[PDB]
Amino acid sequence: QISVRGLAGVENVTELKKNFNRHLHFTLVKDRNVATPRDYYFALAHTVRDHLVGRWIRTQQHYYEKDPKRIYYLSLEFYMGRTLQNTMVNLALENACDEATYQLGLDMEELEEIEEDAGLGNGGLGRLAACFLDSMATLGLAAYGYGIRYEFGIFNQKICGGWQMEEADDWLRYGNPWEKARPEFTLPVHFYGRVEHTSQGAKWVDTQVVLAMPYDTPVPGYRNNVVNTMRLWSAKAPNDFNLGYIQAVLDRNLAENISRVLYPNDNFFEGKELRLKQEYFVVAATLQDIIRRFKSSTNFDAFPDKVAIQLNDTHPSLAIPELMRVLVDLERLDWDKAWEVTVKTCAYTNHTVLPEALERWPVHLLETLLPRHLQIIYEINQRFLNRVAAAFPGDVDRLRRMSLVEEGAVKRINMAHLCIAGSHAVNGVARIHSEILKKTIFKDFYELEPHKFQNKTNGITPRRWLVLCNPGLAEIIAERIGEEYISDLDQLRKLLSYVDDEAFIRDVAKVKQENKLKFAAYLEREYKVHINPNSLFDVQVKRIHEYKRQLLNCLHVITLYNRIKKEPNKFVVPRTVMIGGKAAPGYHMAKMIIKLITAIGDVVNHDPVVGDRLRVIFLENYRVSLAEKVIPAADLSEQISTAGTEASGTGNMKFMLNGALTIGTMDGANVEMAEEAGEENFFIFGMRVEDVDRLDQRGYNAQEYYDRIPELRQIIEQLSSGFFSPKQPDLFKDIVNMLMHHDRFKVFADYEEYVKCQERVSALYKNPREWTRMVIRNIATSGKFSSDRTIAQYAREIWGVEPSRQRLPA
Ligand SMILES: OC[C@H]1O[C@@H](n2cc(-c3cccc4ccccc34)nn2)[C@H](O)[C@@H](O)[C@@H]1O
Repeated sequence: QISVRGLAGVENVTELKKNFNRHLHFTLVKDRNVATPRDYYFALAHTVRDHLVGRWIRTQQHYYEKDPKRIYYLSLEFYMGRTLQNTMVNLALENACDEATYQLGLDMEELEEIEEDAGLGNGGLGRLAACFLDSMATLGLAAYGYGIRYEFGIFNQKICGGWQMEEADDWLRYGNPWEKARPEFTLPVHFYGRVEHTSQGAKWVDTQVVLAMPYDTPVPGYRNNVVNTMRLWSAKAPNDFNLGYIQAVLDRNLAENISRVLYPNDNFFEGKELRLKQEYFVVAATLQDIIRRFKSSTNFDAFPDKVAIQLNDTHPSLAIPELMRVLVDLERLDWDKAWEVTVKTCAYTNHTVLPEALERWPVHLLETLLPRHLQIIYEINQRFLNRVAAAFPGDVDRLRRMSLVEEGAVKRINMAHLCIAGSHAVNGVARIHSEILKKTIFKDFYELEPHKFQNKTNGITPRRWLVLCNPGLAEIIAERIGEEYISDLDQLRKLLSYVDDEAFIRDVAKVKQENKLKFAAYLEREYKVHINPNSLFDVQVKRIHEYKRQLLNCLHVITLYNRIKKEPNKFVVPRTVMIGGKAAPGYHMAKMIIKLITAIGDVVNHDPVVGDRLRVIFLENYRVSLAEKVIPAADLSEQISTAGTEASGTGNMKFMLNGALTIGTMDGANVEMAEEAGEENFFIFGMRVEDVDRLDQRGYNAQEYYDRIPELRQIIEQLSSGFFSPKQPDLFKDIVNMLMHHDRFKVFADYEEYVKCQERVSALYKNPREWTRMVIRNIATSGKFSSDRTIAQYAREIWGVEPSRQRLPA
């Protein structure tokens, strides 16, 4: 049908049709008479999967023969979403499979909707890992994703009476056709025990053993025949575990609970023992596998020349003392050589400056669970503080600030300090975030070792985030500039010469309208809610957190409603305001914000005076596959975090690529986005980081804003008096109290500029042609934000490897 989706050749369609019928019969044990739509999806999944295997076997064979430097991306989260359409896209099978299934009398899009998201992540940090795997394969790097195969991913979010309810995400219920179990690579992981000192070094004895069984998922590059591996560990009890008899067998679940469920915290460091076990489990199993593969290529001097380990936050930070443990205790290298290998192998990426997010493990926990690693950490710290003392003589406070061991009520290990000390490179995820790291939380470390500190601005994959989710836009772009931009997103600059092109202007606008119509229908068909597709689609989608200021959005929405009620017969640009995201189950305020949003909607959506001029919708169960639907449909992207709090953002980049304009603060990657597009083409408002600092020194007094802004006072009075909760007048007392007395993120301080800037958005929207030309200027300058660029920078400046766009033989 459309060009970017590949050729539908006669030979291919015939072959796909027959393999589909073979799988339906032989693999699913069905015929067309009793086959469910789920069987049809599975037959298609198996057909497409067959096209991966040849390439997967010869990519891994290629890496054995060539022996390149291997990249190991260690993460507790891989937010993958669905695999079927992405596989077709990267293999150029999409039109062919579409045609083949059409001829079989099936609708492929309906079949695609049956696949469960692999929801093995919470939000931005997990999705980054997934975009990274895609870019690494596309750039022909010998890269492996390593994580945990959770039985249950992020919870499915249900909204009942306006409240979030969580339910278990049983994503493996019907089976996962994309994974291949590799039980021949099952590995032992040790916990507890104690340390014995012999004549010949320390020994870790009396341990409990949990087995780690790997499951391999293919990661196909874009049209280059490269298929890399994401290896995920599953916990298994050994067969003599606890071995009355029945209880012993039932108790096996204690060991296997390690890989049962993803921790759903996007907010507040929870020092739970099960989480620590998860962190060590993935680290211990991965390092054994890395070393095994290294040996199967004695000499550990060359180890860093053949191995790079990237740590996705501090979650796999135990890789540092674990590598030391293996090298010193098992391989009998001396400390200094082992440490040199470790530093040169490891690199650390930070994703937040919020103090409550930092991992600070109680010493008594590491004492019990990992006695040897605690000893190694103490030795690391001692030798590190000796270096600090020699560089800054007499600076006793610097020593205690930089210590990996924090003294207090309970002694803690600071895992971020561990990571910096044990890594040859430390990076932030956007230029401003990376500067904030050097100036504030890691200032002392930067002064000691300035060369370790880097920036690597985040990116998103244009395969999933344009071609897959927005074929219409990819096609009109391809019509003018060809197809090469899909793996070379900088080529989108060539679209700047079409900004005054009347045909292109009309096409860009047409595609958006089609996307909005399709999404407006999806809402009714799946959720029975009626929206006006001619309104401006104002969308804020991301995890619910106070720093992200969904509450500032709420205040604007209430302002618009009150202004309508004040002057009913005045014209206003119609808006559909969509807010979506999950709240961490124990985050009370985040759960209150969800309830506020639905409560606002209850009032706004049923006011006869309002009509269809304003709608407030809460997007339930936001996740990767819903993002693929709503993002192409958006006109306005809300990126309104308090300056200095959003490390980068990646949702922002998705919206920019898909033809939405951005309203945002100068925070994270918004700064670089505005810089690329030009500030005239961006809706910037609010305090800069400097302004936040000034307010903090003086003291933030919310009351001042309440007293001086009559429209704000009215909103707070409506919330307090029970205007949005008639049966429970004091329901939102917590929200008001927080806003008035302990708002860390200064919601009121940005309110005036925000509302004013929102008016400028509505003004532009009244002029479709000038709205669309500004959109073109955004899409055209979005090229920097491809994770292909990000990964090439990691590759060259951290890992020491050269990317390749060359095909492997088919
Ligand atoms: O680098 C990729 C993205 O990572 C995001 N992120 C941060 C976190 C995160 C994990 C664990 C605890 C956290 C606590 C507070 C804020 C974020 C947390 N999860 N995702 C960052 O919040 C976002 O700015 C960035 O674009």
